[PDB]
Amino acid sequence: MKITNPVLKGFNPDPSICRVGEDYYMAVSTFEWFPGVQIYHSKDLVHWRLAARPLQKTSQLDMKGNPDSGGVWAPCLSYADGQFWLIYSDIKVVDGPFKDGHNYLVTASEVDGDWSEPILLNSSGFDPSLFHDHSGKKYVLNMLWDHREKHHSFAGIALQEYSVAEKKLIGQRKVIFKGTPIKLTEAPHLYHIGDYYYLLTAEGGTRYEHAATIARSSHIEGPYEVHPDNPIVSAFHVPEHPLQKCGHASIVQTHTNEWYLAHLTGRPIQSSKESIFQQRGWCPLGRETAIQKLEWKDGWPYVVGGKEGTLEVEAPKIEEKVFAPTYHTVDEFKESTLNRHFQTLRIPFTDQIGSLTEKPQHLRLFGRESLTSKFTQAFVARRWQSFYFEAETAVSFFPENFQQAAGLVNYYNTENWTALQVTYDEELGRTLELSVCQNLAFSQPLTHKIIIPDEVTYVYLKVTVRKETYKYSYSFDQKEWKEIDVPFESIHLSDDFIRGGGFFTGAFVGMQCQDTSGERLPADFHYFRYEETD
Amino acid sequence: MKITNPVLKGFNPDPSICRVGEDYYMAVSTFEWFPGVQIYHSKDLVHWRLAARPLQKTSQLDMKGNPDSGGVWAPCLSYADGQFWLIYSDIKVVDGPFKDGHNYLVTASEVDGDWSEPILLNSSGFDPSLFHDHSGKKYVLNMLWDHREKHHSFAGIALQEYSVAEKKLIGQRKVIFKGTPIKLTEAPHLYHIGDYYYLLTAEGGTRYEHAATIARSSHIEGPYEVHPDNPIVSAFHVPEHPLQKCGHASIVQTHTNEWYLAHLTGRPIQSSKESIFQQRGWCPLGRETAIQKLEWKDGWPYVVGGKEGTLEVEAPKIEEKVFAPTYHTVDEFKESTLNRHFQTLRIPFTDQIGSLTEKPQHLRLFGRESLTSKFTQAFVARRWQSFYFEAETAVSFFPENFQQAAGLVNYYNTENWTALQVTYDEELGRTLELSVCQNLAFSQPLTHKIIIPDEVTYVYLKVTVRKETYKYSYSFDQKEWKEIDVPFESIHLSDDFIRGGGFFTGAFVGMQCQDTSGERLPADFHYFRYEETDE
Repeated sequence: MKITNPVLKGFNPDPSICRVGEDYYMAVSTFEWFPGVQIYHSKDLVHWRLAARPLQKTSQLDMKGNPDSGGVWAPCLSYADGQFWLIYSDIKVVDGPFKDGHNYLVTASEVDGDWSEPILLNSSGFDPSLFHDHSGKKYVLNMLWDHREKHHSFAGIALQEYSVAEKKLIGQRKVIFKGTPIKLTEAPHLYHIGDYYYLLTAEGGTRYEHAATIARSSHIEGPYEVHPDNPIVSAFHVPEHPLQKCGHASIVQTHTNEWYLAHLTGRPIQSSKESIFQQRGWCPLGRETAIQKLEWKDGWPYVVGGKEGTLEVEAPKIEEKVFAPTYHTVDEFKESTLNRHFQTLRIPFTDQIGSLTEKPQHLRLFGRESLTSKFTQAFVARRWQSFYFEAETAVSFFPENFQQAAGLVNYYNTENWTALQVTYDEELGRTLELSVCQNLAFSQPLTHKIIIPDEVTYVYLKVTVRKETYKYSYSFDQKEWKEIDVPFESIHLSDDFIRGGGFFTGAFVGMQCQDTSGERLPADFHYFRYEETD
Repeated sequence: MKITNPVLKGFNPDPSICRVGEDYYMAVSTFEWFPGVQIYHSKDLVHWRLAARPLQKTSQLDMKGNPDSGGVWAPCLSYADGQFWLIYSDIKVVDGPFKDGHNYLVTASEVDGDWSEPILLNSSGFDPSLFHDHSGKKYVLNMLWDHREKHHSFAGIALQEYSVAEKKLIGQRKVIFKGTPIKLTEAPHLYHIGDYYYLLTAEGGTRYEHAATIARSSHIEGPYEVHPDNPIVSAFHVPEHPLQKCGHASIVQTHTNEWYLAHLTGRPIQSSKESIFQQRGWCPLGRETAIQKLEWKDGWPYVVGGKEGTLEVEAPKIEEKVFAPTYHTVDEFKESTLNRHFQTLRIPFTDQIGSLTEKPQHLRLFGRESLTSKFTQAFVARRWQSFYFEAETAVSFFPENFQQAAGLVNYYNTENWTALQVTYDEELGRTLELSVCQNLAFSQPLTHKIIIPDEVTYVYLKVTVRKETYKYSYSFDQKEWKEIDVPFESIHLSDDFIRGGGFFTGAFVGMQCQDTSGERLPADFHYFRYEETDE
C-alpha cells in the first residue's frame, strides 16, 4: 500500500492514463483555464510530476468568451507509431438542450514538445477517445449527445474509423453500446485484452452517482456484454467513504504485467447539520485523480479492495522515482516564464495582460476586465491543492479612480469568487477592499474602510485556508499582520455549490488586476507564496 | 405632410440623429447582430432608408462569444471637419455588478464609405458621445458605471477632452452631471445652443419608466440646471398611450431652422386578463425610433403635443423625398451579396457559414452550431417590422442523422426561439420537426411526426404572424399548404418576456442550418419572402 490517493490533488479530473515503455502519463481536463490539458508523468505510479500543458496557442485552443466550465473537457492521451496522440474538445455550450462543442486531434513526439495544429474530428458528443486497434486501424469513440425532448441526452457510444491517410473520420459512425440503467453513459475507452475488446465507460453523471462500467465483446462493433458485477468503480452506495464521485476511469497495464485503473474522485466537506446520505458534501478542491489496483477473474477485471476504491493502494513492483518540486514555495518571479502551475483564464498570457520583464523581479499585471468577464481578465492563478494552506503576495499598486483594483483572489468561476484588493476611494484615497461574488450576488462586507498610507510601497496580502473556512490578512510592512474578521466558507468555491450547467473545475488562488476605466493601470506583484500546512 | 411614428419600425433603438447640410442621418444600435450599427438616411424626416452598416470587419467589431444583448449598445453619429464620427461600444458583460465594455471611435467621409479601424477611447461606462465644441476642441461624454455594493450603478455623466492629434483622451475626466431623482442617468448628448450648453440624458431605464431629461449650463463642465418641466419625454404616466418606453433622445435642428427630437419607443401588446397599469405589455418588435417636434420657451425645449409623444407629427417645411424599397419582397438570392436587411449573429457571413455562389440562386448555409450557441451559428435573419406579416422560404436539405436540421426560425436570443426544421429520424427518415426554446426550456410539441417523402425536392416553410399569435405552415409542392395547429405567442419573442440582464433587441425571422454532428451538411434556401400587411 504505497500509492496514496488522490495522486493528483486539487482540480485534476478525467484522467487518461497512458504507458510508453517504462514511462507513465496521465492527461487531465482544464476547462476554461489556459494553457489547456495538464499531462503528468510518473515512473512508479506513486510519485507524479506536472510535465506539460500541450495546448499553448490560440490556433490549438481559442476559448475567449467560453462559458464557465466549457472549453477542454475530458481528454484522451495515447501513444502509437512513435508519437503521442491527444484528443480534446472545446465545449462552447454547457447549459440547455444542446451541448455544442468540437473534438480535435494533435500529435507530438514528446509530451513537453511542440504539439501539432489540430485536426478536426467531429462534434457529435464529448469525451472523444482514440483507439489503436491491433490491426493498425484507428478508431474514434465518443458519446452521442441527444437534444430531443423525448430522449435521454446520452444516446450511446459512437465508434467510427479514423483514417491516418485522409486525416479524417471515414465510413459511417456506429452506436456500439447503449449503457446500463445507470445511464449518462460517457467517457468511452476501448482496450483489446486477450480474446475481447473491453469497453470502459462512465455512468451516473460526475456527481455522487458516478460510476465506471465495463463491457466486453469479441468484435469491436459489439454487441457488448456488461460485467456481471457492474459497476467496477463507484462510491454511490457508501456516502461516508472518503473517496466520492468515483468514475470516469482509464486502465493501464504496467511493464511489470500489473493492472491499474485511474479514475476521478472528490473529497467532500460535509455539513454537521445535514445527513451525509442526503447532502454528500461539497468539494472545493474539485475532482481529483486516484489510482486503484485491478485483479482479473473469468476474463473480468475487479478493483482490489472493493469498487468504492481505497486510499492506500499496493504500488506496482517498480523502482521508486521521486521527482523534484516543479514550483517554489515562494515564487520571486526571477524567471522570464510563468511557472507551470500558474494558469490564466481562457486566453494566453501575453504582454496585453502582463509582463515578467517590464518590472524585473515582479509580475506586472495590466488592469483589464472584472472577475465576472469571460473575455479578458488579467488574472494569474494556481489550484487549491490542499485543505490547509497559506497563499500570500505583495502588490505595488497606486489606483487613481474607483474603477481600478488589484490584489489577491480566490476564484471558482466568473460568478463565484472573493477578492482582497487595493482600490481607490474618492474621499479616503488608496484603500483595501473586500469583494464577494456568490452566484453573481455581489457584496462588499467590510463595515469600516481600510485606508492605506501613501508611504506604503507594497501591500502584503494573505489568505489562510483551514478546510471549511478561510480568512484574509494584510500587512503594510510584512512584519505586522492584521486578519480581516470575515470568515469565508470554502464550500462556496466548490463544484457542488455553484449554479449553472458547468461545475467541473475547482478553487484557484491568484494575483489579479482590473481597470474598468480604460487606462490599463499596472499592478506589480513582488512574489507569490503558496505553502501547504498541517 | 406628417411624420408617422415610429419612423424606424421593429428593432431600431437608441437613435442618434445627425444633420449634414440638407441630409439627415440616424444611427441605431444592433447589439449582437452583425454587421454592426445601422445608419438610416432621410431628406424630409418623414421617409427613411437603410443607408449603411459601418462595422463590417472583425477588426472593428469582434463579438464571438458575446452575451445576448451585449455588443453594440447605443452609438453616436456626428459630423465635423468634413467627416463622420461614429462612437460605439462593445459590451462584454450584461449582468451582475460590472458592465465590462469598451468604447471606440471610427471615422469615414461618407456613412456608406469605408470606416477606419477603431481608436480605443475608454471603458468607464456605456453610451459614449462625441461633442464638437465651437472652440475646435472635442470631448467624449459617457455614463460612469459604479459596481460598488452601496452605490447606485449610474454614477453620473463624465466629460473628457479627446485629442484628435494624439488619438486619445487627454487631461482628466470630470463628472459634470449626476442626474435627477429618476436616476439611471445615461445616454448623454451635448448641444451648444444660443447662450447655453444643453445636456440631454436618458433616465428611468429603458423599460416603462424611461424618460429623457435635459439640463443647461453656461459652462461646459457645469453646474447644469435641470429643465423646470423635466422630463421632456416620457410615457410613464400614461399606460394606455400607444408609444411607451419613450426616452434616449437626440436633437436635430433642420436646415429650415426647425427643431426635432428622435427617441426610442416600444409598441406593446397587452393581455386582456391583466391591468395595463400593472402589466404595460410586451414588445415583440423591440424598441423602435420615433421623432417628435420641439418648440422653445424661455430657453428650454418642449415636445409639441406633450411629453408622451404623438403618433403623427408635423413634418419640416422640406420637399418630400420618398424612397423605393431596399429589399426584395421575394429575395431569390440571385445577387452575390446578402441583402442589407439580413444579418448574422455576432460574426461575419463568410464561406465557413454560408455561400451565395456555391449553389447559384440559393443561399447555401453550412450546418454549424445550434440556436443556443453564442459562437458560430449559420443563421441569416431579418427583423420583424410589422405586427402582421408572412415570411416564407424553400429549402433543399437531406439530413443523414438526427443532429442535422435546417429551416425557418423565429428568434429573440439564444434561449428564446422557435424553429420549423427538416431533420432526420432513425426510423422514419427525413421529417419535419417543430422545436421551441422558451427561456432555455426546450420542447418539441408536435404530437405526431411529419414524414417528408424521398421524392420531395424542396420543403416550403412559412410563418404567418397576426399580432398576438403566429403559426407555421409547410408544403411539399408550393401549391397545397398545411398549417401546423400549434399557436405560438408573439410575446414570447419580446424584450419584456425573456430573462437575463440583456433585453435590448427584438424578434427576427430567418433561415438556419445546424449540424451538431460535425459534417457541416449544407442546406440550400431557394428564396426568402417577407411580406407585410396593413393590419
